[PDB]
Amino acid sequence: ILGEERRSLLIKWLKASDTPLTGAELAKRTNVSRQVIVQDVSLLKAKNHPILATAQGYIYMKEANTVQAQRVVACQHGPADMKDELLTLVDHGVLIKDVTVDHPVYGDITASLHLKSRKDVALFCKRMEESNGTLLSTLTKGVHMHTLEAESEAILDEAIRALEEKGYLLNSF
Ligand SMILES: [Zn+2]
Repeated sequence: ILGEERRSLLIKWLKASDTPLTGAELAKRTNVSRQVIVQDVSLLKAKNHPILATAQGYIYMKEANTVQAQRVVACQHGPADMKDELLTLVDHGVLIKDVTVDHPVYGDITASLHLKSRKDVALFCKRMEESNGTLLSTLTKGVHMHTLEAESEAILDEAIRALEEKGYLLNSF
């Protein structure tokens, strides 16, 4: 019952929140470890709760106030340009919803980044440099996809235009 009561609290907190809630925050609210929160959210996902784990924490998926434009963007940059590419997008008010790499073993690998702010980008680059961080490894030579979303198609156009200026787009060939 304690597990069921804890998971009931998680649902309530995720639905009330407008920002991602880290596993560490949820763990401290319920006096468990962050590994236990991983298991709780896994059980809730299997009961068809649209809960998403992002680089900044968990979100309960719900629809927005206004229709947000979306676009799939093919990108490619050097092994040390990732922070600059991500900062370029968030500075245009674009949500970096995910990244996808065409892996030769796993197939398409997609990570739900949900980067929105400069601090999101900085902390994500900080923690991934402090580990192996080879999702964008030597395998695809920098080639990767992004799902971007913004308030309008004109904002996406300008953000993508800024990527091309910096040479971060995959160019037709
Ligand atoms: Zn990228």
